Amino acid sequence: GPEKTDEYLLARFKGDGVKYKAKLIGIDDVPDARGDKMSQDSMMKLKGMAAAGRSQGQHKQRIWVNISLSGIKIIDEKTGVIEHEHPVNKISFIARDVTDNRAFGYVCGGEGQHQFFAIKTGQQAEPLVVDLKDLFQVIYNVKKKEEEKKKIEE
Amino acid sequence: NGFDNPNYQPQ
Ligand SMILES: [Mg+2]
Ligand code: NI
Ligand code: NI
Repeated sequence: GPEKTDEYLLARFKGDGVKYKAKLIGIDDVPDARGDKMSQDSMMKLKGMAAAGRSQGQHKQRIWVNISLSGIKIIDEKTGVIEHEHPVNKISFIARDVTDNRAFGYVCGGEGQHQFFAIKTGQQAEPLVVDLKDLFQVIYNVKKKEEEKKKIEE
Repeated sequence: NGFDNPNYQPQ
């Protein structure tokens, strides 16, 4: 199909952007802004905790993952309340889960406050992961355009 | 298999 463009992505993510059905596996403090191994270690800890909680009758919270130029919003499915919100410039890393096509996570937070959010997607995680890649790419693209913009101004 | 956000600002 048609290759993506900056303009297509700006239209896709502006305003309310897009959203996906998911469940929150958990949230973990992590030492670094980025890293595959760190992210997977955190995913495995949180999945272990979720399995323990599930053996005691608990359930993962049902959520919407909302992706827009405003960043990521975690929204409670039942109430519609925004539980968590991170702007684009406070999300540092997107992790795939090599054990689970229906899981992914992201590291977010300012310095010294890195946290891994582990998400169990209702469908395949990949489209959501690709949306995050595209979101970051188009914001980066636009900013570098308006930088080359100003180096030519003088 | 993950990727960085080039727009990340820690401070
Ligand atoms: Mg803490
Ligand atoms: Ni750090
Ligand atoms: Ni039950």
